[PDB]
Amino acid sequence: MGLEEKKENKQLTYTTVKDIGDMNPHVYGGSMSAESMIYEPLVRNTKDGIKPLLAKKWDVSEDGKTYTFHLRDDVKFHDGTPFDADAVKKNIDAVQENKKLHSWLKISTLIDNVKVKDKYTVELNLKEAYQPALAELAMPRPYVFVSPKDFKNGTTKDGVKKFDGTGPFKLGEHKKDESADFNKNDQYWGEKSKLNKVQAKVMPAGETAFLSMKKGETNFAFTDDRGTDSLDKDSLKQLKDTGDYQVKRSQPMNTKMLVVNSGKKDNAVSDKTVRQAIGHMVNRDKIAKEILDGQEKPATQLFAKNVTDINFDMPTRKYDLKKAESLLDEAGWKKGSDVRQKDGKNLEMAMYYDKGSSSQKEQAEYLQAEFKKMGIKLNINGETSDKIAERRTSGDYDLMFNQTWGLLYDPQSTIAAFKAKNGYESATSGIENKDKIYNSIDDAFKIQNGKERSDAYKNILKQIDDEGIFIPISHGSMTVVAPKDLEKVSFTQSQYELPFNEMQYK
Ligand SMILES: C[C@H](N[C@@H](CCN[C@H](Cc1c[nH]cn1)C(=O)O)C(=O)O)C(=O)O
Ligand SMILES: [Cl-]
Ligand SMILES: [Co+2]
Repeated sequence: MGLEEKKENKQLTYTTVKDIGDMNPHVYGGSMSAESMIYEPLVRNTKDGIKPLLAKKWDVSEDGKTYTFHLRDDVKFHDGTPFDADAVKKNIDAVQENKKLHSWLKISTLIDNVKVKDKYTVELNLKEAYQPALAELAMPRPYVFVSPKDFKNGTTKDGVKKFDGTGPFKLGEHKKDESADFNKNDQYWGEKSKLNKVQAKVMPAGETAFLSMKKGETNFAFTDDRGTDSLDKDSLKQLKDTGDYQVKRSQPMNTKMLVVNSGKKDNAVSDKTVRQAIGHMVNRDKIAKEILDGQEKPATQLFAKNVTDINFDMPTRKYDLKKAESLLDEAGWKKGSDVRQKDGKNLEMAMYYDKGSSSQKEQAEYLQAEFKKMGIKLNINGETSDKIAERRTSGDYDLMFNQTWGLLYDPQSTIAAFKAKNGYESATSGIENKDKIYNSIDDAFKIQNGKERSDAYKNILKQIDDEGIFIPISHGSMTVVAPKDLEKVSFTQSQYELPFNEMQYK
């Protein structure tokens, strides 16, 4: 039934641990790959650089503050209404009404106004010139376009009425926490999909997602926008051994790391000395080789040198238990017993991991047992990726697993996120010199000479590394399980989308 019924209907159903969330692409809770299926930006950012999309040609003034966009005249939203310069203006205006939500993306701080020149010409006026503007208008959020007809009283910051975009699929039926359909858009202006329907199906990871893939109740799987893979290696081995599934892994795209909350004045992780101690207690070589079964390489710094503007080797603290012990002694956390104490309190920490990531869970369990030998009670907590993200915002954590944001985002956007409420500001909020460091991040984004810019990033990361906020563990990639007879599965530069409209023969 399952796998052939879905080939006959030209259908993917993919397994995921979480629902698609709030499909308003002007905010950030909704699934990134889902939103990349229905919404589109003016321009896209390929490996060849900027390529036209909803804007076909565009002009740039000499002073660099005015961008003129000539728009396709053959684009309609999923509700019928036309995409035109007016539509572009209302969208960008609605986003800038809520620009506090977006300050991690510098372009939102410089957008002065949007002006309609005529039916299909729209003019973007900035307050300074800024060459990443094209790059940031190509991001999947927030500068993508929703049918103005769905605006709430001309606004999007407080939600939308329907979720109508210009993409190759349209949102169909969606059962909260159960499923969401992505029906082929027959009116799509560009490369029309060959699949009739991609459906998200929500279910726990582990055996229950493996079995559903084996029956063909789902036939597809990819690591989600929080880096969670619903199928571990052995499940991939068995799914390959059916002769029914293929598996593709992308180039490395990110660094997975432990995030340490310098702001949690509650806990010893607000003490720099302790942060430097535990940064010596993470045996990344053995994690990458035994815990992750060789599927990821160890990461020694936060951004690998294949990353733009990273031109330095800056290896972080190595696994060294003797250094760890002396730093904890220096901080007042002595061994009484093997447990470590200070002012009549045992050294405890609360660590958080995605309960849907089997690899985060096993890493959390390995670290718990390692930390016990040091005298630290590591209390580990398995939660949804969405609860992890909110702790990341509220700061209510001591340690958590996370990862960098990938090839389109590292290092510049991730580093900006060091000071963003919806980024990693909670974790850096306890650094004494955070004012200087935060101002360096704003300044580094102004430097045009690459080497002196690369040095600005280097000095920033050097201090962040010395503060022990981020313990890099391994380099993650994008993994896709797909029917063996499904063609044209490839990767973009983003870990947050897949060319669903290109895949074929199933
Ligand atoms: C704005 C900020 N970051 C970006 C880029 C990074 N996304 C990853 C993954 C993710 C999934 N859902 C939301 N963010 C992250 O925030 O860790 C975004 O979500 O569009 C955010 O999530 O609010
Ligand atoms: Cl040190
Ligand atoms: Co995000």
